[PDB]
Amino acid sequence: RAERWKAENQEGMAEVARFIEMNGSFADENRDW
Amino acid sequence: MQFKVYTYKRESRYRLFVDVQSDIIDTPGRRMVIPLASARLLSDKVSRELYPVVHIGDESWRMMTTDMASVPVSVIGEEVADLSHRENDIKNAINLMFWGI
Amino acid sequence: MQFKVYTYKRESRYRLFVDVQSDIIDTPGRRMVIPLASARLLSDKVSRELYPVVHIGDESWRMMTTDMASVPVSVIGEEVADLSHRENDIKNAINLMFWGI
Repeated sequence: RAERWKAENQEGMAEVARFIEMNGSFADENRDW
Repeated sequence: MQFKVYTYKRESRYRLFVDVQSDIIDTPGRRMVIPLASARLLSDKVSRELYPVVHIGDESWRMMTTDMASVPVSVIGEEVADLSHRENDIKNAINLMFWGI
Repeated sequence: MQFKVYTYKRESRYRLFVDVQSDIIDTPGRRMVIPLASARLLSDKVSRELYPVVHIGDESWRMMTTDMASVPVSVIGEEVADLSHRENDIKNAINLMFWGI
């Protein structure tokens, strides 16, 4: 079931990571440590 | 306040976020929030369970759950919307990120 | 990897953190983590429910749950411990942060 979740989503998660790389991470903008 | 949407007062490609921290958890000067990205920017291959789509007025937004962050109160602008009606989806998204689900 | 403790490759008040993101949620290049502080630095009034005390070898550490943040893999250092045996208390602390009681 976990492999089914990873598989269905591998493309989408890669897409989000590229989006964050291009757009800038909100987390990086705000981390205070 | 949990599930309220606010303007983000920092120079950024992000302009709005949704507060997702519990109202009983006090962190002076900070709140944990999920930023919104224009929905047109992401394809349907992106999980709606993990990254919910919300509609505010004439705009559609993706909740960028995994890019959540605590922010200084100084960058929390005015309230612009309420997403309390999407509590179940938001809880499901956050719980998926941590606990797989 | 979830519940593993890593060093942090940046100058900071925090030197270690525990990965708390699901292993089925793969965000290439980033992970959600909670920093640790030496346990002796916190008084006994501070809730162990929200801020668990964990052990690495002989020494004690507080999980600074409300300082959770994601980090890029470039700053994720050496695995120094595995806290999977505290998954139950880690879950409780994170669930308190978001969902209260």
